[PDB]
Amino acid sequence: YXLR
Amino acid sequence: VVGGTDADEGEWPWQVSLHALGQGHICGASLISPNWLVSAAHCYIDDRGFRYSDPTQWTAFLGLHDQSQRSAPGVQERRLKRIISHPFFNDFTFDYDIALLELEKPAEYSSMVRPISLPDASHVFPAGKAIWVTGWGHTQYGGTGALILQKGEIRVINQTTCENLLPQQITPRMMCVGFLSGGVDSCQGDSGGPLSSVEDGRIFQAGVVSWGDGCAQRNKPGVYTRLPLFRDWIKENTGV
Ligand SMILES: [Cl-]
Repeated sequence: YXLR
Repeated sequence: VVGGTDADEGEWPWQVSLHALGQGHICGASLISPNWLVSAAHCYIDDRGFRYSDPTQWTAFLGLHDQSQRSAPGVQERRLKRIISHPFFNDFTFDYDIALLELEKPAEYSSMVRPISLPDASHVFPAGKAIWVTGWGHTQYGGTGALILQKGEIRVINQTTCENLLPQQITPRMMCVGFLSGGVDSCQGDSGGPLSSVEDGRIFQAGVVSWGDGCAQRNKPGVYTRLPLFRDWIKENTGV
């Protein structure tokens, strides 16, 4: 989903 | 750490500070043996401009209390020989957010440098239990780090509650710890540091600072990598  | 207080000298002697070349403190870690640290895999992922994955670009400070006093008595500075990131670490979801860091030369235990005990694979930290987080992270979301190591007491959150507060973001490797009313939480720069469970006079590492939705917000407790599940992986990869 986009944690970086 | 948001909502915490200054730690006493020597109070968390397993807490380590990891500095990246030319940047100062980036992440925490914990001392588990003379040669090995536990930290968070996501701290060791490259970006443009810096290879955080390169072990040679890190310096670990053991026995540190104040970031402005890194040459104080009792501080041991070490380079890293290698970084073992968990094989299943996923950098888009932060599942399996744990890494093992090998020091180039062993630490010497002292009044300021001591290991924390690992939990065995059967160890449970039940929902409701009060435990501690420590670090040099920001003391407010979007703020600046603390010079003096901070500590805060927080509570383990039920896993179903955790899943529902952060939907589609929680895996079984993660645990929410904090308060549903916010106020006390870890924050940016605490990543990779330990949860310390003080429970007789024994202290166990419960988990690793990983991520959160902002910091100290209500219904958004911090998220930590659970540690018992990794006991055998640690043993196999480090001997510890
Ligand atoms: Cl309480």
